Amino acid sequence: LVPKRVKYRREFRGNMRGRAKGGTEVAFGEYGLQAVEASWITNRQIEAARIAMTRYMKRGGKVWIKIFPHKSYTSKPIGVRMGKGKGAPEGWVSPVKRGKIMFEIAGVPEDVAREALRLAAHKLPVKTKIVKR
Amino acid sequence: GSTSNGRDSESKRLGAKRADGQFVTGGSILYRQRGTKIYPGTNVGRGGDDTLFAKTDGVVRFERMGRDKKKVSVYP
Amino acid sequence: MEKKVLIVGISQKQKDFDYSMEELANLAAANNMEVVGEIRQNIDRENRATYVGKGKVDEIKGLAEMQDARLIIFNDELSPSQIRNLEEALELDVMDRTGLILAIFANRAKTKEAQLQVQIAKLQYELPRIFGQGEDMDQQSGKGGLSNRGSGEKKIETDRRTIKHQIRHLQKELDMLVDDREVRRRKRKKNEIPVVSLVGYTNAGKSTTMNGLVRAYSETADKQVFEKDMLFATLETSVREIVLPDNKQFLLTDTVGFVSKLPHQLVKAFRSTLEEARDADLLIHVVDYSDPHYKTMMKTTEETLKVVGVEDVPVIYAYNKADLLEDEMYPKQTGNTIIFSAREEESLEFLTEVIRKELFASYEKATFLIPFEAGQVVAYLNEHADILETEYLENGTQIVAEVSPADLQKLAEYQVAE
RNA sequence: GGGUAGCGGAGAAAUUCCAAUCGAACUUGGAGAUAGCUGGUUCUCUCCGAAAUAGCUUUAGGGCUAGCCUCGAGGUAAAGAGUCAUGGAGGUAGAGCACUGUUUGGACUAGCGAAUUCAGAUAAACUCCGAAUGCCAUGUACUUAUACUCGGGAGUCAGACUGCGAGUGAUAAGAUCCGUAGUCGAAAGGGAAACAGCCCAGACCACCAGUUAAGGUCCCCAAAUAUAUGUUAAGUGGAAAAGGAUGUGGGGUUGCUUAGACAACCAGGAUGUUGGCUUAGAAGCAGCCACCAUUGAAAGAGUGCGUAAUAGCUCACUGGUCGAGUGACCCCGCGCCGAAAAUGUACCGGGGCUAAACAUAUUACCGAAACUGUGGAUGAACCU
RNA sequence: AUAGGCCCAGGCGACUGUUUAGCAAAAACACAGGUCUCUGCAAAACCGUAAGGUGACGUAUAGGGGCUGACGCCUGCCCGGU
RNA sequence: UCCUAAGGUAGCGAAAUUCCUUGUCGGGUAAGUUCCGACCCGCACGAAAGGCGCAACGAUCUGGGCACUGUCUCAACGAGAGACUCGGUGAAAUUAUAGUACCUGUGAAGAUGCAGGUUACCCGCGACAGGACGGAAAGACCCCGUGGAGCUUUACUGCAACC
RNA sequence: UGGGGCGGUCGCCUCCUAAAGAGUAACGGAGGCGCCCAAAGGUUCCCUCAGAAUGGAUGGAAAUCAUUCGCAGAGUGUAAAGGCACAAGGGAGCUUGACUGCGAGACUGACAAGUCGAGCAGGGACGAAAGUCGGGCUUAGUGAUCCGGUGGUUCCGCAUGGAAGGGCCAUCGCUCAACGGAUAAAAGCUACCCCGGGGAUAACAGGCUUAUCUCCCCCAAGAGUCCACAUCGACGGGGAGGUUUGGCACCUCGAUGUCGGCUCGUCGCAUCCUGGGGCUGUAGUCGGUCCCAAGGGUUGGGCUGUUCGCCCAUUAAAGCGGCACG
RNA sequence: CUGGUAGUUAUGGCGAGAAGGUCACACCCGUUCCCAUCCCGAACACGGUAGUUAAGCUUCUCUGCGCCAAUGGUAGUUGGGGGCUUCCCCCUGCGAGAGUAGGUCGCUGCCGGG
Ligand SMILES: Nc1nc2c(ncn2[C@@H]2O[C@H](COP(=O)(O)OP(=O)(O)CP(=O)(O)O)[C@@H](O)[C@H]2O)c(=O)[nH]1
Ligand SMILES: [K+]
Ligand SMILES: [Mg+2]
Ligand SMILES: [Mg+2]
Ligand SMILES: [Mg+2]
Ligand SMILES: [Mg+2]
Ligand SMILES: [Mg+2]
Ligand SMILES: [Mg+2]
Ligand SMILES: [Mg+2]
Ligand SMILES: [Mg+2]
Ligand SMILES: [Mg+2]
Ligand SMILES: [Mg+2]
Ligand SMILES: [Mg+2]
Ligand SMILES: [Mg+2]
Ligand SMILES: [Mg+2]
Ligand SMILES: [Mg+2]
Ligand SMILES: [Mg+2]
Ligand SMILES: [Mg+2]
Ligand SMILES: [Mg+2]
Ligand SMILES: [Mg+2]
Ligand SMILES: [Mg+2]
Ligand SMILES: [Mg+2]
Ligand SMILES: [Mg+2]
Ligand SMILES: [Mg+2]
Ligand SMILES: [Mg+2]
Ligand SMILES: [Mg+2]
Ligand SMILES: [Mg+2]
Ligand SMILES: [Mg+2]
Ligand SMILES: [Mg+2]
Ligand SMILES: [Mg+2]
Ligand SMILES: [Mg+2]
Ligand SMILES: [Mg+2]
Ligand SMILES: [Mg+2]
Ligand SMILES: [Mg+2]
Ligand SMILES: [Mg+2]
Ligand SMILES: [Mg+2]
Ligand SMILES: [Mg+2]
Ligand SMILES: [Mg+2]
Ligand SMILES: [Mg+2]
Ligand SMILES: [Mg+2]
Ligand SMILES: [Mg+2]
Ligand SMILES: [Mg+2]
Ligand SMILES: [Mg+2]
Ligand SMILES: [Mg+2]
Ligand SMILES: [Mg+2]
Ligand SMILES: [Mg+2]
Ligand SMILES: [Mg+2]
Ligand SMILES: [Mg+2]
Ligand SMILES: [Mg+2]
Ligand SMILES: [Mg+2]
Ligand SMILES: [Mg+2]
Ligand SMILES: [Mg+2]
Repeated sequence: LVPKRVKYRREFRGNMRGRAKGGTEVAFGEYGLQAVEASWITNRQIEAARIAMTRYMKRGGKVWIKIFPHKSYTSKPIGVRMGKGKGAPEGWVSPVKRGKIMFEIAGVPEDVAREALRLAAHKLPVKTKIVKR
Repeated sequence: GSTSNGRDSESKRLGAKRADGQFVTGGSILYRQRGTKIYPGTNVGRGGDDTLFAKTDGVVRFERMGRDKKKVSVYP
Repeated sequence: MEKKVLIVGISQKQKDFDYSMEELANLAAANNMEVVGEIRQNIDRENRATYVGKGKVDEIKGLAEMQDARLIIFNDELSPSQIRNLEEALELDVMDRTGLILAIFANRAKTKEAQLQVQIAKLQYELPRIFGQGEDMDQQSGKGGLSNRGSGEKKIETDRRTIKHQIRHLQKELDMLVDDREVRRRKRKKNEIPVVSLVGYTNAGKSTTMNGLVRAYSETADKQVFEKDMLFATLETSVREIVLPDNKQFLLTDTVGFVSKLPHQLVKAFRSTLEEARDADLLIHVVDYSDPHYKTMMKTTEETLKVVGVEDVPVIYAYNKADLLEDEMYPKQTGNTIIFSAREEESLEFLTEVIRKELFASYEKATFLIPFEAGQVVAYLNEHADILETEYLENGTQIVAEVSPADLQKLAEYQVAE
């Protein structure tokens, strides 16, 4: 998941104070993963979690991803000093505040849903919980 | 490594130069702006680069014309 | 997205030089790159400084700047000085065939055995090239004088030592992994199951043959092996049981494909991987008979087997894709050659018949008399050997069947003389 | 015994030699060369007391003007500071999708797919909205002591850490660069074991007087082996995460039970029938399709072990003996594992502690150069 | 008591000689030989303001300067630029 | 065929020259990143700043042998001169005052001297060097100063000399 | 100037950072300027844009025409921001105010400079008056002094009349771009080097940090002849250590000797051998993996200055690290 | 009652449904004249009034859109104090945006005519 184009190539890192602005309720499916803490979540982590939870269900039901990696971050190589401008972009990240629902699923029974969400939550750097509509 | 940035312009010190309810003398500058962010009112003139100035002696009043706009006047 | 590349080649007295550029274009198309132009030069010797000569460099630069390319790919291995010169002359990025194959292998390496192999191959390839690459920073001309305080060494020694060190660590991890791998072969070696291995060129049809055989003669036949045209599809070896209708057991293994003009830093990885084929009991050489160039392929195939170190193993040359050819009959056996189509029941029947004929040849006739109350041996005979006829006698069961020497020795008490 | 003399001589050439001196000898003079650099600069007490910033600079460890200190003198329609009331300018935090970018799932679609709609997201350089604070004025309100102008004399232009708001960096650094407040600098005293910058608090002098602050009250070591109600068993307290777990306490739901529950003990656990197919077999228990009926309290076309198939063992289920509870889930408190480094215990200052630990509430005392008591010295302003 | 250790093979410099008094003895300098160039005699060149000198009490088979460095085989193409 | 003033000839070549490089093959050794002989993809040889050879010569540099041995395995004994004790004579570098332990910590971030602990009767003589960031020499490296000196040139401005 | 060098930059304008007044730094994130216009200036009068649907020859999705919807989705010389539909946008008529002398009072500001300005006088342009006009919707489009050139002038003019020469007013001559401009005029080497200073600032070691590094784990798709967990384990996730490659510049420049070896060791345990054990894809033999365990032990040579490494021959074994790389 | 002309943050607007009149207003008829069209008496200008409320205009009714808008809660935050510091918690004062109860089919002034 990468944006097709951006207005600017560099951006401030921001902060993560407060509860999530919107998206704190299950709105499309029956089950969801909710963030209990705040964290940067990259697109590799999203992809790994999605593949795990989709493979467990054998391509049955539906999955909604409720977060997008809009923000970019940069870096500097080993051996360069401080200064001489900002570094080059590396990846894309989504800042997720506490209370945000980040994955929803539908179309499967209790056991399959809960086990798929448990398998997905182990790929993520944030502390999660499972909620039902 | 190079930045290719680093330029800026000198600040121009815009905004309100006198207070609401203050007594002011003729010719005093009341407000500096780009465009008519505030309009000239009674006894107030608009300069060539949009500067608002007092034309007489009196007290400054910032007022609200029709819903979306503002103006400033000077009353003896 | 997709990068625009160019491919550059010299005749170099190669016998074909055309299939080489074709497969180079195919390899580029397997790395999310597309060929927007090729340059060839018919020079019998390679230029020492730029690999193509002075004028060809300008021609290549003009074509790249007209076609808007981002990288140049050279058909042969380059030299560090050649790379420096070409990069300075072209003001672009330069890459060679070895780098391309390493790039193909790196992103298809899933199991960490392959990942570590590609990692060590990449570091070995880049180790000689760092000299002039790092000299630009190192050759700062002005650094100092005598100091009475310092490292007692020159920077070149220090960075040489640093780059030398990590190679040993990576190779050590490789060796530990291979030693751990030898543990999982203990059961196979302790027993004496015959092993037959499929080898050949890429996209020959090895995986399809294995999948057909597994579907025909396996218990857990749902265990299939991936198949596709693409490129190096299988990067790992697989082992499966095959049990024949006459109650015989063997193990079938599948390995990776290779291509011509193979790097020497990666042939070590292939030699590590083909260690199962090295200790095989039978070899099956799959050849794409449809392709006109198939003949050339066969030769280069043996070359690879000559380098990894597998020899003196009986080989049956199987010619796949018989259905794609008109006016041909199959399956057919001629000497040690088989003509057949992998996606056929009858072709697989013929191939497995040939395999059974070749491997098992010491199964001779023998007659046994198993007493009734002292039974539980007829079950062993029926589940470990193929029977012909049995009789219900008053004193017991009189069986006749064809068996192996181990069964004869184990059942030596029940034999009856004639 | 003689010749070549320093803007010079000699050199089979090394910057080699020209009186222990040579990329340009020695001596005297110009001469006290110049040194925006380092070092040094000698008696006492009283009052006040900084800066480490802006701009320009062949400027960057130098200077100049301004800012900040001190001394003297002036003038008032009292101009300085705090709070209160009132009026304004201004788009940050938050929020939102009305514009602009980024973006998810449907319906519909010009033709897999542009638009329209439905629902749902996101923003330093988006805004239909929009604070708290801070800022500018007015007042006759209440309190409080400066403010300004002119002149003489300066020093300063390396700052540091801590809290809060940002950038850079890796949402590293006792990092770097700004904004805002504090302390150090230039500040002693008490507490943090020791410990510029943290917490408390500003030393005029003397006393073998009192009360308090932060921090404390078992011994080192001054003061509680204090009071009440609970928690913890790790020395947790006195170091460390994702994950893992019948530790332990407090709540809230729910099933069965003295017409007998749960656990053990006794007995039964059968018949068509080896259900059909497949297999050399397949008899409940390799595998596929079915899962009925009878007696009876119940008893599976079988829960597991066992044979090669059997055989054999066991369970589901029912009756019998004793007669009190028993089994599922949710929330909260404190604990457990994960947990490894180099001279010597060495991750409470020590001894030691099961409270001398933790939670809630309460009350005495100790504790400073703070404040008070008594006696001295001294500056300013204003009065007699 | 005093009185050569020897052999095989390679780089460099032909050789004897000279050198950084007091850190470097050499593969560096010199060298015999080669070649280019200047100079008709009050020679060119060099010292000196000059006078006066060296060259030389010499006269192109002589004298000054540059480069190479015994000897053997050799020393190719370019006169656009300076 | 394009361009150039013209496109490196002979000879030699992993070299006092080769980055990759311990190039590849062979010799020599049980084992040879050095050495010798070949090869030629000469990063970046080359013809009087001479190319390639060469008998004799060298306190030159490099590799291998015979002989020889305390160089070594691995050290032992003996002689003399100092050291050591006694009589005579008698300095120096250095030095803020000193009744001058160890461990863990703290601190301008590496403590004899600060904290908490652990050891420790007073004064010497012969030895050894872990510390006193030991002594000696206002760091030669590095940076700075609108410091200096020697040298270069198609830097600037000059001067001699010559035409 | 996160040592100096290399690279980049040096003056002016617009936005973000900037914390809702103004101001505010970094070799922080983004873009422009060194002009143009004789109308694209002044005034008087008039009126309104982009796009879409529909209907029609060449004509086509889009050229011209007609109706309807249409708050600006257009335009505004040019970058951006703030403005503007009572136009500051678009047409037409007449014009030269893109005037001369000034200027109460303010903004900005160390200075030098920069910005706004009602109103007064002279003489005008356009309008029937009222009235507007000292360039352009606003904010960039620029360079001090000294020295020279040109035009004007009821100024001076070394005994006197003139003249030569000056003064005053207007204007011209700078990539003086290192843009407050040292001179009218200026590039390099020092390993032959010297003096004054600095831990204000680099090279060794110490300190902080832990991206990288070494080690240990969580989930479990897969491999393992069936079989996630004998042995391994992808995509992702979490820590410990302080030996690597780095970052910072806190002690030391009135000196903290810097690689390898030799001599002499001592400590940690993440254990190379030996001792005890659990699991095994443990029949036996030979092994694999994990737990306890630091008592002792842990080789001689060839090549290379080497550490490392490769090779020869052994051994029960030929451990890995700290101590100023002891 | 109507014509003209002002003020007032759309509670005043958009949309829909009807009534009315040459007293005023307008549409309408014409182009000799002043004046006009990059062409057109459409508009502008002028000269009259056969027909008309069809439209503008005036009056009345609708909440469909639009606009206005509480209360309580929540976010944020000045000051004071703590943690286990990607951040969080407590006390005091201030206090949104969104959403909603509800409001709205205007209200005031001067002049000339009926
Ligand atoms: N007509 C025909 N096509 C065949 C036959 N056998 C195989 N193919 C085709 O050739 C392809 C073979 O692919 P595959 O067997 O996976 O190649 P591979 O050998 O595994 C390549 P790798 O070495 O990377 O594993 C298949 O996609 C199949 O469609 C045949 O007998 N006839
Ligand atoms: K998680
Ligand atoms: Mg150097
Ligand atoms: Mg001299
Ligand atoms: Mg010499
Ligand atoms: Mg000398
Ligand atoms: Mg100072
Ligand atoms: Mg101090
Ligand atoms: Mg203190
Ligand atoms: Mg008690
Ligand atoms: Mg985890
Ligand atoms: Mg609990
Ligand atoms: Mg029971
Ligand atoms: Mg614990
Ligand atoms: Mg713990
Ligand atoms: Mg523990
Ligand atoms: Mg601790
Ligand atoms: Mg205690
Ligand atoms: Mg008193
Ligand atoms: Mg007193
Ligand atoms: Mg007094
Ligand atoms: Mg010499
Ligand atoms: Mg001769
Ligand atoms: Mg000569
Ligand atoms: Mg003579
Ligand atoms: Mg001559
Ligand atoms: Mg000469
Ligand atoms: Mg020459
Ligand atoms: Mg000769
Ligand atoms: Mg060899
Ligand atoms: Mg050899
Ligand atoms: Mg050789
Ligand atoms: Mg030679
Ligand atoms: Mg010779
Ligand atoms: Mg010879
Ligand atoms: Mg001789
Ligand atoms: Mg000789
Ligand atoms: Mg004596
Ligand atoms: Mg003596
Ligand atoms: Mg002590
Ligand atoms: Mg003593
Ligand atoms: Mg200077
Ligand atoms: Mg000198
Ligand atoms: Mg205009
Ligand atoms: Mg000048
Ligand atoms: Mg030199
Ligand atoms: Mg270092
Ligand atoms: Mg260090
Ligand atoms: Mg010093
Ligand atoms: Mg050796
Ligand atoms: Mg052994
Ligand atoms: Mg060490």
